Amino acid sequence: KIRTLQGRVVSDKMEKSIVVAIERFVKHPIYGKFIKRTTKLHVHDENNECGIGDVVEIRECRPLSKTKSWTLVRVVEKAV
Amino acid sequence: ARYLGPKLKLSRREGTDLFLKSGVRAIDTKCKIEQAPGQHGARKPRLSDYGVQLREKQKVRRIYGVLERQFRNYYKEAARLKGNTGENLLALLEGRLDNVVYRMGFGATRAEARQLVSHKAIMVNGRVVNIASYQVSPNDVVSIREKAKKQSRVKAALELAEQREKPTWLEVDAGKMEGTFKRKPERSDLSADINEHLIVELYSK
Amino acid sequence: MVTIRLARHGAKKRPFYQVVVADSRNARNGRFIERVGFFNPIASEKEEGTRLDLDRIAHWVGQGATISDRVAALIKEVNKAA
Amino acid sequence: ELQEKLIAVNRVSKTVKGGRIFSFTALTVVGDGNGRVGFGYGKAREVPAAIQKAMEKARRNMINVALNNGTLQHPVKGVHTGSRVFMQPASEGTGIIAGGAMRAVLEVAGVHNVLAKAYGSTNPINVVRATIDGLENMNSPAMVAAKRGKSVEEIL
Amino acid sequence: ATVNQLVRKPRARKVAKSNVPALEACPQKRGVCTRVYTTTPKKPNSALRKVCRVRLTNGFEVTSYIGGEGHNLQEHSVILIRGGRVKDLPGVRYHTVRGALDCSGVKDRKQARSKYGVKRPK
Amino acid sequence: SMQDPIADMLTRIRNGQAANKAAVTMPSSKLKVAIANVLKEEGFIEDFKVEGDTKPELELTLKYFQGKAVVESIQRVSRPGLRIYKRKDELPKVMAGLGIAVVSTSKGVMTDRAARQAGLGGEIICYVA
RNA sequence: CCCGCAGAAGAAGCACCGGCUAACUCCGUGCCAGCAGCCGCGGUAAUACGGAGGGUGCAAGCGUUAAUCGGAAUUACUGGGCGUAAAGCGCACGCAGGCGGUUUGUUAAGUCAGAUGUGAAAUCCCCGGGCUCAACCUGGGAACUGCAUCUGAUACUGGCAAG
RNA sequence: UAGCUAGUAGGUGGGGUAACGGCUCACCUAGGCGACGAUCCCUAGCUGGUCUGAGAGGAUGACCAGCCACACUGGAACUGA
Ligand SMILES: [Mg+2]
Ligand SMILES: [Mg+2]
Ligand SMILES: [Mg+2]
Ligand SMILES: [Mg+2]
Ligand SMILES: [Mg+2]
Ligand SMILES: [Mg+2]
Ligand SMILES: [Mg+2]
Ligand SMILES: [Mg+2]
Ligand SMILES: [Mg+2]
Ligand SMILES: [Mg+2]
Ligand SMILES: [Mg+2]
Ligand SMILES: [Mg+2]
Ligand SMILES: [Mg+2]
Ligand SMILES: [Mg+2]
Ligand SMILES: [Mg+2]
Ligand SMILES: [Mg+2]
Ligand SMILES: [Mg+2]
Ligand SMILES: [Mg+2]
Ligand SMILES: [Mg+2]
Ligand SMILES: [Mg+2]
Ligand SMILES: [Mg+2]
Ligand SMILES: [Mg+2]
Ligand SMILES: [Mg+2]
Ligand SMILES: [Mg+2]
Ligand SMILES: [Mg+2]
Ligand SMILES: [Mg+2]
Ligand SMILES: [Mg+2]
Ligand SMILES: [Mg+2]
Ligand SMILES: [Mg+2]
Ligand SMILES: [Mg+2]
Ligand SMILES: [Mg+2]
Ligand SMILES: [Mg+2]
Repeated sequence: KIRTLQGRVVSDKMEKSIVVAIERFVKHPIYGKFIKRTTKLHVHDENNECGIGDVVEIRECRPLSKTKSWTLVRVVEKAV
Repeated sequence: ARYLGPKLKLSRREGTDLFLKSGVRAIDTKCKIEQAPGQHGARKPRLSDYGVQLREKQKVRRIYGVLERQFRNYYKEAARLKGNTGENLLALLEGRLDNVVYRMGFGATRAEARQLVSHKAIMVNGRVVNIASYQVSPNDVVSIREKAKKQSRVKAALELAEQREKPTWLEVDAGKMEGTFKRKPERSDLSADINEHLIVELYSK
Repeated sequence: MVTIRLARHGAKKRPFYQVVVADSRNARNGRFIERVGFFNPIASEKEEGTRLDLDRIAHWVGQGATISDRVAALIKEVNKAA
Repeated sequence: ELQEKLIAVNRVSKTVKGGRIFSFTALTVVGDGNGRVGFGYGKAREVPAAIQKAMEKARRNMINVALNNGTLQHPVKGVHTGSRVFMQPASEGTGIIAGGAMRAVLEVAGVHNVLAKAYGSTNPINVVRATIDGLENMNSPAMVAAKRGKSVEEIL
Repeated sequence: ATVNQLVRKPRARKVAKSNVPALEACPQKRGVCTRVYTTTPKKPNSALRKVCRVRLTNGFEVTSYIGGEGHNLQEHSVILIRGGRVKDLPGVRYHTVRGALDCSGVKDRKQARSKYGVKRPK
Repeated sequence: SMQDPIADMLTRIRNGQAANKAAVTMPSSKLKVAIANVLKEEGFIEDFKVEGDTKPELELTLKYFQGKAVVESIQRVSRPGLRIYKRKDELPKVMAGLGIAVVSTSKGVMTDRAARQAGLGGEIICYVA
């Protein structure tokens, strides 16, 4: 078991790379309402396997570029 | 740090006898105890809620001879301590060393007792204690040292105390001039004229 | 290096030393790795005054920690008393 | 044993052809110290008469209050038009922590340990009315047991 | 009011301006009397109230009341000003301190001497 | 739109008690039935009866004692605009323990006291006094 | 720190007293001089100005000024409101967003439970201990409402599938 | 203050670092950030804590301790773990 996060692929244009929103459903500090917050992450994906809209599991790793410190581990729900 | 003014003046203002005199001579003979001090004594204005609370607090402070900052500290300590706050405050005040000396009878007044304590006449557990605010604890022996044991004031004070009502919470030996502070007094043990509740409200405005 | 030394605490003329493990570079009362005892030089009779967690000290020494001269003296005293 | 105390005395005026007519209103509150409290609002041309009228009114139309060991039965809110009032039971020795009018009403009622606050308007008559209403509505565990058709032990 | 609305745009604390901004959160400040004059009070009062328009060390040109009966002030007279308005001079927000630099203590005062910079008589 | 059926049910109960209605009917749901069951157990209503197959109707029989309503107050707490969840140490005591608080836990809808006894928190549906 | 020496000897002021707010009189002035935190006071009987006597409150300090929170439910999450007091867009349509009737299955994201790790020391609080007492120092606890990971529960909310 | 960015975003390969890395360079791709506030402007050392408050909050960051930055102003490296 390794630490990993799931997220929808917000973009897949930059080659070998995808952007993966990691929406978390946090509670508001004061008002107590539960707000959908988002976390964009530049994820490395070799072979350009991922599509846009694709759900994808990712893990943290040594930084591969200026913005890219995550790698994909497995794709799920990769329908179009 | 001490009130150095007229004492029957304070008593008259309060209404009660605060025991600021030895009690050889009656307060009615020493002053117009009924009438309040000053030009406008022969008048009793209707007292506000704040006023009554303040008067009670003043009475207690005068009785023991504690200035306000010290009194406030006492109140805070009492509040912090578990149980009833007014009761705790009364207990602390009683616990004071000058007060215990007075109760035992090594002084006609608390002013006299305080003087003795300051001047190093009083030993607590065979150790000369000098502070009047010193909290005496249960099972504490408190004694006149020999140099003050020859004092005619001390022996006179003892006689007066014998006349007075003896406290249940102390045990005192007149020949030895030593008393054991067995326990801190309970509210039923202290005087009923004191309305500690007013004081609690005042310091919890 | 890591050392075991006294840190001065208390009031003026009434020192109370906390025995602490700390990187020697750090200031006397500053950053420290572990607090492994205390020492009270004005402590009266019928008071403990000294207390060194000897096991921890042994562990740190094993790791390679130097010991202040005063702390060493304290250790000796503790051993004799016990 | 019917302890009574006057909260507020207020001078009010009427205007007539001649000039102004002054009169006094007295808001008093009586209570037996075991649960019963009642307030009264008297009006007369002079203060003592007004107070007497108020006292008579208060002495009549009292209301019973479920007190648990000299304290409230549960935290209760109360409103009366501007005066919205909150009052909460507190540990023995807390004393009455309550405003003016509120303190009076509670004390005569017989509550020895309460934490109160008056929100909204603090107009004595309305605030007293609010407090009495709140105290009246406050039910006890025997009452809740009766309502729900259980024993008091099942509810606790 | 709606929780969503609050989340969107939370509640603004009511930023209270100071009523003595020339002090600039200082308890007092020094200045030089640009001009010393008397002025008329507001509609429930009649007087000739003594006041001095003063340039402060920090640039501000304020107006300052001069309390006490009589004063030894004139142009180019270095004074200390403190907080406090004359409710009845409109726009006067500061008092001079009697018993400071150029300002003298009040003459022949026996009461509130501390308020008017007067030393204790024998 | 109807956006809160539990709230609607609570409101119906309140209005029925106000208006001295003997019974109150509403579209049945499983959550509603569970809440109703809890209410019956605690004794704030006399009975409930689900009736129908295609679109079933819950019929609650309301409870009166001395001419006045048994359910003195009944407020929704968690609601779609603002969900409320509490932990076992944070579970509320309604009317200082006299009234009950309906809590949806992992082990089904139960009163606050029951939930506390079990040792788990959940969605605080409503207070009832 | 202790012992001795002499002698009440060397040691009390500051503010206030119309209401809020504990404490009142006389004289002087006469909308002047002045006061004032608010409301107000003073135009010839001023408990409000100034002096005196008397009193009240603090006391080696006492007032004033500045500053923050409180009271202030006066930005209202707890905890406000919008017919006439300030406040419903002139009316609609509609994207983002917020919310979502009813049943079953599934997931376990929110939620809940347990554990583990961490949450420096000081500080705060509790029971003790040491300075003659206190302040102050100090032993041990409690707390640090948090965050992370793992293992569960699945009623509710979310996702997915069929109705 | 609604658009900002060309080493800019990503890739391949060299170089460089004690170390990963547009850190740097050549080429390729045309990306990347942004109404969950980018960019721009004003203010500010951060925290344990401190004051206040029943709490939730509000204000604050002297002293003591942890972290950071600076050393007349602006750049630069050398020595060295
Ligand atoms: Mg002092
Ligand atoms: Mg403004
Ligand atoms: Mg006037
Ligand atoms: Mg008065
Ligand atoms: Mg004055
Ligand atoms: Mg005259
Ligand atoms: Mg006169
Ligand atoms: Mg006045
Ligand atoms: Mg006067
Ligand atoms: Mg507020
Ligand atoms: Mg309003
Ligand atoms: Mg309008
Ligand atoms: Mg309209
Ligand atoms: Mg639904
Ligand atoms: Mg949706
Ligand atoms: Mg989960
Ligand atoms: Mg700590
Ligand atoms: Mg001790
Ligand atoms: Mg589900
Ligand atoms: Mg579902
Ligand atoms: Mg490279
Ligand atoms: Mg290379
Ligand atoms: Mg700066
Ligand atoms: Mg800085
Ligand atoms: Mg508050
Ligand atoms: Mg500094
Ligand atoms: Mg540097
Ligand atoms: Mg330098
Ligand atoms: Mg310089
Ligand atoms: Mg340089
Ligand atoms: Mg070297
Ligand atoms: Mg080198």
